[PDB]
Amino acid sequence: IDTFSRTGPLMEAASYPAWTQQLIQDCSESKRRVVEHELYQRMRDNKLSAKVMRQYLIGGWPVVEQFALYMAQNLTKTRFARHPGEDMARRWLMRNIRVELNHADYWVHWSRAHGVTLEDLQAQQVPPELHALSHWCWHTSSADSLIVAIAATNYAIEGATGEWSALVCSNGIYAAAFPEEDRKRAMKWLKMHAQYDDAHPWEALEIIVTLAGLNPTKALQAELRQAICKSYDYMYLFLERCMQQEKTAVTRERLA
Amino acid sequence: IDTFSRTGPLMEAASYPAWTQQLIQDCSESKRRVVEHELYQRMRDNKLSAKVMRQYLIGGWPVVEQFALYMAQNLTKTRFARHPGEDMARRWLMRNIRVELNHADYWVHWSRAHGVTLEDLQAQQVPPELHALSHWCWHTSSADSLIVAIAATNYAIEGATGEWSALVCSNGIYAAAFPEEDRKRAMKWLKMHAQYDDAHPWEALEIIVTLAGLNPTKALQAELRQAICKSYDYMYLFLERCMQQEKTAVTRERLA
Ligand SMILES: [Fe+3]
Ligand SMILES: [Fe+3]
Repeated sequence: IDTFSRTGPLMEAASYPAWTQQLIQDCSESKRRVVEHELYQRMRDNKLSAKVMRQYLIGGWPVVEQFALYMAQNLTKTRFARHPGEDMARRWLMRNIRVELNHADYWVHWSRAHGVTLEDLQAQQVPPELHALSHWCWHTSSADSLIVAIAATNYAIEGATGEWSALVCSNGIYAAAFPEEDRKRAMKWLKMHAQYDDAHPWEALEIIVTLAGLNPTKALQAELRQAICKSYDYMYLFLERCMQQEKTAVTRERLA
Repeated sequence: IDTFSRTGPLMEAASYPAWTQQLIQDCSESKRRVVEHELYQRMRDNKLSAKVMRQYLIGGWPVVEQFALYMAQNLTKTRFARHPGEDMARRWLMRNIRVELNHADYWVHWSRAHGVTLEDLQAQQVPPELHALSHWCWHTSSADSLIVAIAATNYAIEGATGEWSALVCSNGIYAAAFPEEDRKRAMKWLKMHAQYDDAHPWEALEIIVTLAGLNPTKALQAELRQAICKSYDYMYLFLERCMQQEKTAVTRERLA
């Protein structure tokens, strides 16, 4: 039968099959170097240059803006009661498209708190390293099977985002640095992803496991692993590019 | 500027521009012959043959099943803050995809109350006249602009469905004919579309008007009119085919 039904708690890796725990293990270094990135330890501490913060906010906009579109494209692949896990996916995507309703507006507000306008977001004047993640996300959402594109997006990106957003919010410095009257509106995107988002990536994982079952082929497993690590590696490419600019910007001002 | 902002109540035609009132007028006969169809006056009265009810339920399944997919495909066309009406559309589609969450399950339950199984729904053994509407809906959702495909679906179909569902429920006969213990579950799809759905088609219309503005080209107007009437005409083709079978089925039993 090969059919998966979770018994243990949603949030624990041990509630899933061995192949799923292996997938988590094989992806863990790719994830760690994003979710512990120096860029985020700096952001947490209010250290980032104006130039880099602006690049970060412009750069990350398209994935945010397009996020419910990735989901829409995956929902479009589904057919009612056709395969195990496919109904769960369809329902989940229908619920979670709505959960994204205001998230783009919250990014616009975060951005504005750093002097980045809607016009600047739309203009997308940032280096190409910063756009690669959105292109990959559209590509897999458009062309890959649902299970792979959900893994790339709702598992990989959302999971990483919950963790880096929490790191940014973890010691109160970044938030206290905003004036009080501006803070709630500026911090809203981060608080929504740092606090409220815990179960989401695990719900996506459970769907992916239900789709794949207890014994997926090695090839399917490799496809999931590669798609997940692609998402993490594009986040890492974006962060590395930002830090190279940070190092330049800060150096110029030390020497001046 | 050409920009539309509604002042009057949502539900009244007079709250919209002249071209929109004209569009309603030009489509009204196409709509009437669906929403007043003899098939529905019969269904209201519990008159339909078993054969036709079964064809109706199998036949109407794909549009129901696929409905949130049509919306998904239109959401995929949208871009944030790019054109007047486009944000309204994006938000609306994000909210309304969730509203459809259980509607397919409710159709499956309605169907089962008439002895039609999930297997029968999936098998789609009905005449080709009954499938044309789903093909058109996918086609416009896949290939036409958002404004046209929303008009074809969320305006035309949902509006017609609110009215025919209300006619079916309007005198209590159809519902009282179900045994009491089965009735709630059997009637749920109909009650959700006959009662709760009033504002939806008018919300879709308002979006379409905001997108088109106060002065759309004649060509855009004709495109909307043709797409709306295509949806109504495919509903009519489906109903006419059902009634031809009804007339045969009932005649055979009168003569026997
Ligand atoms: Fe979000
Ligand atoms: Fe519905």
